Formats: sequence, C-alpha cells, structure tokens
Amino acid sequence: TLLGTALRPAATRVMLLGSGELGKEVAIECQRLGVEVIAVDRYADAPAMHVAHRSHVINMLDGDALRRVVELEKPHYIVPEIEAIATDMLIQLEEEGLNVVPCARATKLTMNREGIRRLAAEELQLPTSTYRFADSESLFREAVADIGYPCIVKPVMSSSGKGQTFIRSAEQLAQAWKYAQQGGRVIVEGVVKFDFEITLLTVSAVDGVHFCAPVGHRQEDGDYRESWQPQQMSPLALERAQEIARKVVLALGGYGLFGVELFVCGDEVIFSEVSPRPHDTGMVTLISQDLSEFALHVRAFLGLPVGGIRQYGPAASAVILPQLTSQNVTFDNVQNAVGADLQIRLFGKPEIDGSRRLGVALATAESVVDAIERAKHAAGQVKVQG
Amino acid sequence: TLLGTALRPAATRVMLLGSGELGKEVAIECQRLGVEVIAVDRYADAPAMHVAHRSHVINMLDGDALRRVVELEKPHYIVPEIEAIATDMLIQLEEEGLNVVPCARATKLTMNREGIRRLAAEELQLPTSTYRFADSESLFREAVADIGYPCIVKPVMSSSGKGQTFIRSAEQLAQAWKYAQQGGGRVIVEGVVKFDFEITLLTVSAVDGVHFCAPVGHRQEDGDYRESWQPQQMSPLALERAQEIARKVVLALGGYGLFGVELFVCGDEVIFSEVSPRPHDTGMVTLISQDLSEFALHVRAFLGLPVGGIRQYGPAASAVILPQLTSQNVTFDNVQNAVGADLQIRLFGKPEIDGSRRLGVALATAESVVDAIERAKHAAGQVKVQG
Ligand SMILES: Nc1ncnc2c1ncn2[C@@H]1O[C@H](COP(=O)(O)OP(=O)(O)OP(=O)(O)O)[C@@H](O)[C@H]1O
Ligand SMILES: Nc1ncnc2c1ncn2[C@@H]1O[C@H](COP(=O)(O)OP(=O)(O)OP(=O)(O)O)[C@@H](O)[C@H]1O
Ligand SMILES: [Cl-]
Ligand SMILES: [Cl-]
Ligand SMILES: [Mg+2]
Ligand SMILES: [Mg+2]
Ligand SMILES: [Mg+2]
Ligand SMILES: [Mg+2]
Ligand SMILES: [Mg+2]
Ligand code: NA
Ligand code: NA
Repeated sequence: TLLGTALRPAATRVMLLGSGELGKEVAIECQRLGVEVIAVDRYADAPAMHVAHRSHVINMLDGDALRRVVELEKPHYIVPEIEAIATDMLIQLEEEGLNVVPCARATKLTMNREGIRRLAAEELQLPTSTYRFADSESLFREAVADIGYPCIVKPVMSSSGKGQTFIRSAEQLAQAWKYAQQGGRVIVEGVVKFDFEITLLTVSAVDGVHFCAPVGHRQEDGDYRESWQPQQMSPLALERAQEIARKVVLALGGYGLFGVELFVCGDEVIFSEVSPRPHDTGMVTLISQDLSEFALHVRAFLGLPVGGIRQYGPAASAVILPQLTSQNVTFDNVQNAVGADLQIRLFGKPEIDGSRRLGVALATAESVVDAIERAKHAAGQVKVQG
Repeated sequence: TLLGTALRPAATRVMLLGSGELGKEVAIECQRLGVEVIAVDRYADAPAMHVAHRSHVINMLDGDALRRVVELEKPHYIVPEIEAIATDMLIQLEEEGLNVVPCARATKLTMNREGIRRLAAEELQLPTSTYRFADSESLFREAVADIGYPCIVKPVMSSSGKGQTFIRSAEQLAQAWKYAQQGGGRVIVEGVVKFDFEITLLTVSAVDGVHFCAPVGHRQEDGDYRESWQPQQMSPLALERAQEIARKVVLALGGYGLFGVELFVCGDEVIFSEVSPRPHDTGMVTLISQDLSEFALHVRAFLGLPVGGIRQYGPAASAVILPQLTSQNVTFDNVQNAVGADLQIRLFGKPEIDGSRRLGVALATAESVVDAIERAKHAAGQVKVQG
C-alpha cells in the first residue's frame, strides 16, 4: 500500500458521496493519513464538507451528475454514506476503473430492500423474518393476509424508520398504505419477537473478516436513540451471529466495514438488514474502541490489514435529536454535558426544520446500564436553541 | 458554555496561529464540536489548514499582519501552536478584548527564557538548573566561566534546540557565541543537570481545576524528540513532587489550557526545565494512550468545560516518521507493514520537505512500555518515504 500527500500530484483521492455525521468521521480519518478528501452531498455546508479539501453539491441519485463530478475530481475511491444514490452509474464507473467502496454490487443490492432481502433469505439461506413484497394496495392487502398480524410495512427504499407502520389489525390497512406511499413498492414483514437487537460491526479486509464486540441499541419510532457496547449475548448466539455476518459481507463483496443488523432470540440469531458502510449505532465506537468504526472502514478500504480491535469496556451513545426550525442553531449548557468519562459531538448541520440528528453524547462506565444513563443524561442537558 | 454552529451567524470561532501537526489535531477536536476553525501559518497547505474551514498565510511575527487577520475574522479564541508569534500584539488584542489561549501573559513569559526562568526560579522558588543571562561575549565568556563545564548555551528566543550548543570546552566559544546568533542578541548559560530521565507532565488547567496526565518519557536527538512513552516509571514521591511543580507553574502563568511541563528526574528529586503553554510534541502518544488526547484536553479547557478525569490505556508509545530529503511530492509506501493490532500511523499532509522534517508519527500500545516503544519504532521504520 502506497499513499500520496493530499494536494500534491501523487495525492490519494477519496470522494465521499454523502457528507453527514458518518461521512464526517470518515473524512477526519482520511485526513489523519494525509488522504485528499472531496465531500459531496445534496446541500451545502454538510458536516463532512467542513473537514474536506473540496466540496460539491449535486443530485446524488442522478447518474449523469455523478459521472460529471467523478470526471472532474478523478477520485481513486468513491465512498457512499447513504443508500439513495445512482447505483447503476456506480456499477458503470466501477467497470471503468473506479474503486467503489466496498463494491458497486454491494451498493446496488442494499439500496432497496428487495435486493438485499432476497439475497440473504433466498440465495444465502440466512434466517430472516417472513416477508412479502407488494406493488399495489391490493397486493399489499393480500400480503398482509398471508403474513398475518402483527406485521410491519416499509417502503423498499427508506431509512430511519420512515414510512413504516407497525400493523396490529385490518383497521390500519388504509393508513399504513398511504403512509408507506409517502416514503411505490413495499415490504410486508412478519414481527420477530427478539429478546434484543444488535449491530455487529464487521470488517472485511486484506487480512480477513474481523468483528467488533456486539452493539445493542434502543429504537424509537424505528430510529436509533441509544446504543451501547458490549451487548451481553451467549457464546452460541455470538458465534452464530458472526457466521451470519461473515457470510453477508463476503457475499456483498469488497473491503470496508459493514453494520450487520441482527435480532437475538436466546441462542438464535435472525438477519434483518446491513449497511455496507459505518452504521449510526456504531457511533459508540468513537469512545469505546482504539479504532472507531470510521477508522476501521478507512483502514480496510485502503487495503491495509486490520490486525485487531481493542474494546475499552462498557460504553454507550445517546443521540442529540431536537425538534425545531432554525438556520442558526446554538447549544448551551455544554458544561453539564461533558466531564469525566463523558463527551459530546456536535455535527455542524446548517439547519433544521422538524426533528434532525444534530449531535451525539458518549460515555463509559463500569456497566452498560450506567453508561447508557450517563450518555442519555448528557444529551438531555444540552440546551438546543435557534 | 454556549456553542454556535460553524459557518452560521452564531458560530463560535477559533483561530489557530500555527498550523502544524499539533494544530491539526486541535482543529479536528474543534471540528468535532462544530466549532468554526480558521488556520493561520506562514506557508500554504500547512497540516491544520487541511482540516480547517478556511485559512490565511501571513508572517505571524508581523503584528500588523496579525491584527489585520484577527480583525478580519473576529475570532472568539486565538490559539498559538508555537513561540514564534508577535506576542506584543497578543497582549494588545487581549487588552482589546480578545481571548488568547491560555492567556497572553503566559505566551509572553514563555517565549523568552528570561521571563519564565526568572518566574520559576526566583518568583516561584522552584528547582532549576543553574543559569545565567548575558548580553556580550564578554558576559557570555564570563558566564560560561561561572557555570563551568559542561554547559549549555541557548538564545533567549530559541526552540527545537535552534542556536544551542553543549559546551565541554573553551575552543567551542568561538562557535558558541556565533551560533547563538545563527538562530533566534541575548542568551542563557545553563548548568548541566544529570538526571535519570526527563519527562513531560501534560497538565490541564480548566474550570474544574488542574488535572494531570500520566508522565510522558522521551528520547531526544539532535533537538528532536524521537520516541515518547507513557506512563514513565517514577517514584510516587517523585510524581508527587512533579505535580506540585506543574501546578505551581500553570497557575502562575494563568488561563485555561493544556500545558507541557518539562522536567528532569533524579531519584526522588525533580527539576523544572521549561514549559509549553500549549500541547507538546511528546504528548502525541496521548492520541492512542488516553480517552482524551492532549489536543482534546486543550480544547475542552479553553472552551471553559470541565475535564473531570483522564483515563490512561496502559503502556503506549509514539515514534516519529522523520525522513531527510528534498521533494514537493512525497509518497509513503509499505504502509501495510506499519499498521495492525494496537498500532496506528498518522501522515501529516505537509506539502514539501527540504532536509529533515517530521512527516508523520507511529503510535502503539503493548503490555510493557518497552514493548510499546519497539512496536512503534518498528512501525515508523517500515514506512518507505519516497520523493
Ligand atoms: N421484522 C421485524 N420484526 C421486529 N422488529 C423489526 C422488524 N423490522 C424492523 N424492526 C424494528 O424496527 C427497527 C427499524 O427497522 P429497519 O432497520 O428495517 O428500518 P430502516 O428504515 O431501514 O432504518 P435504518 O436503515 O435507519 O436502520 C429495527 O431496528 C427494529 O427495532
Ligand atoms: N540544563 C539542561 N540539562 C540537561 N539537559 C538539558 C538542559 N537544557 C536542555 N537540555 C536537553 O535539551 C532538550 C532541549 O532543551 P530545551 O527544551 O531547553 O530547548 P528548546 O530549544 O527550548 O526546545 P523545545 O522548546 O522545542 O523543547 C531537553 O529536552 C533536554 O533533553
Ligand atoms: Cl441510508
Ligand atoms: Cl415476495
Ligand atoms: Mg435500513
Ligand atoms: Mg439508522
Ligand atoms: Mg436498521
Ligand atoms: Mg523551549
Ligand atoms: Mg524543551
Ligand atoms: Na476545507
Ligand atoms: Na471496491
């Protein structure tokens, strides 16, 4: 592995397609190795742009737009941060010689639920919830009847729990459909009754597949609120979780860190979905590991061996997710949100108009329970105004 | 403490005066809090500028130039990375209401050996090498005569060893005096301390008081640190004494921030040497060794936030990547052999080199400090620096 010096002729150039808080840390990790960073998003002054050598604003779902920026910047790597991007162009570009992280196919399969679910369940024969896809209200109703109650309906292209409804009875059929349309095609999944859920951060690298200690999390409105590590699990469940994760990542292909979402039922594990990149719940790794999930993703995609990952003990993250409308957000009472074994991150997002993740609180303790309280408490201390 | 959002009207603005690798990490820590960063240096594309919102290239020794940039950017904090700045202008600006980290007086006292040394030895009554100031070869010649051999001669406005000479013999004096003019017309003649080892006691002064990082040991060569490690093994008595010295010094200098207190240890005795009113290069080991790096600590402190505690993650070490060549397009090969479990490397982004220059650093942890040092050294040594 050979790296150039940023801004010099032999520079190693990385293009980030999505400049949110996750891309921001990847940018900082690239910058720490003198890697040249070009940050792309759909709005100006996006978090990763604050720490990039150059920034561009385009429609990331527009293949033509994608090709233009790639031709202009000639990056060695293209690192997407989200699912909603021009995956067919990524495939083309990859064929033309661009290194798409982890690979264009991994991005194509995961941008919509159909690609990934069918691969996991049908091709890899991994355990998953029951599911049925639907492209009409009528077919939607037929799917629910077959799957049974309760079930969850979700748009095939969505994130953060958007357009999803937990369906308990036929009464909600009409509204569930509407709501889902607001997020065409949908997935209807049977409800898995897990003991708990985890994110297994799995790194595929030149030296093999590595696993971070399991990360547990709390969802609210199908969006992450708190995360912690390590999540206690049986030896058998851990092993089965690792086998599943290893299969998924290798099937998807290429080097990078993946966030494998799993449901745990005693010693049994069920596959949910996977981010072919750093995962939001993995932000806990900003305090809990020697190498954060961001540092690990960078290490792997550059072709360097991971070697190993150190976990420092019980830790947790808690989101800073206010609700307001402002283009000039401020954060007060910060003196009461940081301290011994307690930190915060403020993303630099330029504005908000409703609910948006503006930061994260991080803590360590002698138990995950204590870490979770410490982190939640700190996040709540922050006085968001605008 | 109220923080705005960078690039927004209520943004909190930090101006870095010096954009090297140390400034680069402070910038990162500011950016992690959505603090707006303006990186200033005397050359373009300095490391901290890569990660800043914007930058300016000026002669930091030119007070007017300094005022102009300051006035243009209206920063809420002015954070120096080096001694070579128009400190007089810092004083004024502070007088006009600017927040200089840790305080302007602190910078002034330490940019001139005569200030800090007199403060420490005289005012503070602390243990230091013997020394003498002089304004003429006569006085110099005279002084070296008072100190004896061997002895060190340093400009009063010198760093990285620039303009220094270790004198064991009279023949040198030709040179000595002339060298003290090469770099930096006044000097200091210090006695030689025969310590068991040197340490850097990273001391943070914040709203919740003064806290210490575990002592950092190091190896210097040709005025450049080569390897540093933590924690350096010393007696509790010695550590206790070191902290005392550090506290006394930081509080006397005043202001919030992270200070690098340089000390010598002989048995249970500790001798004050000097202090950086900012993060110290040897403290780069803290990038792997603690929950809060010296850079994170500096920012936490200057922003008026509480530190609470500092966690140390066992034996750790840093080893510099310090090649010597001339190039404006450096590349680094064999990196795959410089990273792995408990091992990381940093490459600074310096635009060019023309002689000896620090281009990166290797960081390692292990079961023993010795093992940590070797792991780090070996890693730094595997990087192939091409021109
Ligand atoms: N079949 C299922 N059974 C039980 N709970 C489920 C099921 N599907 C999803 N959930 C719950 O809803 C949460 C969100 O689901 P999911 O991750 O599929 O949505 P998303 O929109 O893709 O969110 P993101 O991509 O941000 O993780 C899960 O983390 C889990 O708590
Ligand atoms: N009196 C002394 N006795 C023994 N060694 C000394 C003495 N003064 C300096 N040294 C050695 O030289 C190194 C550099 O000395 P000093 O720190 O005073 O120089 P400097 O130019 O101010 O460098 P910097 O500001 O970058 O540390 C010390 O770290 C120490 O190893
Ligand atoms: Cl996404
Ligand atoms: Cl189906
Ligand atoms: Mg998802
Ligand atoms: Mg999410
Ligand atoms: Mg999910
Ligand atoms: Mg000095
Ligand atoms: Mg020194
Ligand atoms: Na920039
Ligand atoms: Na790839």
